[PDB]
Amino acid sequence: GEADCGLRPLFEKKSLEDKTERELLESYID
Amino acid sequence: IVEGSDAEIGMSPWQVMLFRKSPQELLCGASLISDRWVLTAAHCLLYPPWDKNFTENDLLVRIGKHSRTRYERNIEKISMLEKIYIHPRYNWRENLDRDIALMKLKKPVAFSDYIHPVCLPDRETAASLLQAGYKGRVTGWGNLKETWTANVGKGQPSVLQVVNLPIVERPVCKDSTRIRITDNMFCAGYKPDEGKRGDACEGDSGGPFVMKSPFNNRWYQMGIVSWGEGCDRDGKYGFYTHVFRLKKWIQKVIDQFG
RNA sequence: GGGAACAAAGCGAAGACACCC
Ligand SMILES: *C[C@@](*)(O)[C@H](CCCNC(N)=[NH2+])NC(=O)[C@@H]1CCCN1C(=O)[C@H](N)Cc1ccccc1
Ligand SMILES: [Mg+2]
Ligand SMILES: [Mg+2]
Repeated sequence: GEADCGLRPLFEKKSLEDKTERELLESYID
Repeated sequence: IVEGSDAEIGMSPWQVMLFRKSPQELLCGASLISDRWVLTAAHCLLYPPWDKNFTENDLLVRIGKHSRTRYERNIEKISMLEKIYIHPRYNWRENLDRDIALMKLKKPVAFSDYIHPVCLPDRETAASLLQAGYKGRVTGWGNLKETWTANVGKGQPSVLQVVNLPIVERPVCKDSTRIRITDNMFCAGYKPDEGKRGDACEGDSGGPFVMKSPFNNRWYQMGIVSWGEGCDRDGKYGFYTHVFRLKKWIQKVIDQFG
């Protein structure tokens, strides 16, 4: 998507990850 | 949101709260998609069966909020609306087919750490991500249970709630209800034999169902909380408006009104 | 083959699979 949409200031922009997003990432494998 | 957890600060910066001017009350969820456009469910603004029909002047959008009730000065932003746009083929008479609406703000909001737009998916991203078994995330300040006793505990959350849920196979969604499931909807939730629970509920409508792309790291809004039968019942699933299926209309409205 | 099809009526771990050129 255009510009920096969907990249969170307090997470993706700071290379940090929230407490449950891994669960979403894991579902693409599982 | 039922069986979810407290959201982290800045965790869903595109989260928007639709709020009534009088009486002052929370109406629905919604999402920020640009500095001046907000996406929500059409039934949040128009639903004759409940004598609901709001115009631009009746409400406010509160962006960047965490607490459901506390005014968060210098964090949240309160914006007024220039105009509302209900999908032209929105079917409130039957099953909420095309439960989608756009709201243009009077003036652009400045983004911040707590305020940032989510992306809408392109055709390929939609094809790749919206697949049975993959999980998305739903957020809202809606009811914590479908029914409850206030004398034994408050029905609404103190802060924004979040829950991750898997996308369900279409025939399974169809077989779970007698309501007709149109091609402009999808459902999500755990099956009784999966163990886990979770669902959106009344009050969560208009909130976004998002997915994080493993290929570019961006969050995309795949659905809009729309309807269900009860909340978190076994064998039942939450239904969402299929954002990509109706993206042509979204684009039209926006290219047509800046 | 392309456009259009405000994903309209329809048709599975769902994938544009009557109008115009
Ligand atoms: C308006 C939204 O807050 C709310 C969201 C419900 C989400 N529920 C679950 N389990 N995820 N939507 C509604 O309350 C809609 C508006 C019309 C009535 N309705 C329902 O969900 C009914 N329970 C079912 C229904 C009735 C008429 C047409 C479609 C669905
Ligand atoms: Mg269920
Ligand atoms: Mg259709």
